[PDB]
Amino acid sequence: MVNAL
Amino acid sequence: GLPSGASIVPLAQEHIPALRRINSLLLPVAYPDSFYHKALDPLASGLFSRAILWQDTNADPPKVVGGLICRLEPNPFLSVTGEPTPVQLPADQPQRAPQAPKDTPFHAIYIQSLALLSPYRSLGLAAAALDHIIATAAVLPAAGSNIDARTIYAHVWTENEEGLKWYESRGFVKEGGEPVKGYYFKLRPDTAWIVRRHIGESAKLNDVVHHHHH
Ligand SMILES: *C(=O)CSCCNC(=O)CCNC(=O)[C@H](O)C(C)(C)COP(=O)(O)OP(=O)(O)OC[C@H]1O[C@@H](n2cnc3c(N)ncnc32)[C@H](O)[C@@H]1OP(=O)(O)O
Repeated sequence: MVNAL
Repeated sequence: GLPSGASIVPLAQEHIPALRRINSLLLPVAYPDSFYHKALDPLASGLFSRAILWQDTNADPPKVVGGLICRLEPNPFLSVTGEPTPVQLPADQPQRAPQAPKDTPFHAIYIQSLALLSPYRSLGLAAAALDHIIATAAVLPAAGSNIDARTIYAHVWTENEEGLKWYESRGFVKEGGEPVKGYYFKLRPDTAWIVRRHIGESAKLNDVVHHHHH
């Protein structure tokens, strides 16, 4: 799960 | 062998609404629409991304039950001559990917999102999607690609034991000795492990872990 950047 | 009714395909526009719903149900980071548009761009996240489809009966159109959205990047785990190296995590840029060496010839595949609805779990579907990605990376050079994907990696929230267990079972290792602080903007805790698996011509390095970083 990548961050929302 | 895939269970009857399952298929794995390159992620396409028709799968996005459903995969976005699945991610919204299973991953506690809200992604903006741009994330899903980039997942369709072969130059952004539109090469290694995969949909996991299910048909209950042969009369049903296959429906999305899970997927992996992935992005190609310069490889941040290897030197420009292929040695395993500790990762570089600039302290002012924790929400950014680990920094790769300038002008490296090696690539990494970054898994941005992984999700599978619970009725379809424990059937090897996500593992099969991962294997399809790895096999795609292996055959791309023979097809004339300049992509040399030597590692697959992801961030895993430190509270997500389900995900951590899956990545460990697939041969990934935690890299850097500690999770990334301040990785997530709104989630509490905001920490995430970097997990990585070396593949292809670098697969022999998979067991070489650095328990520190730069
Ligand atoms: C950022 O997005 C990265 S971190 C976020 C990860 N996602 C997440 O947490 C969302 C919610 N959870 C899930 O979606 C789900 O729990 C997964 C996708 C993380 C894992 O789902 P599964 O556990 O069902 O994983 P699969 O790979 O689909 O199945 C693996 C298990 O299936 C059995 N099996 C049967 N044949 C197999 C073959 N050929 N190869 C491997 N495994 C096979 C096994 O029982 C296997 O169990 P393991 O314990 O080996 O995983």
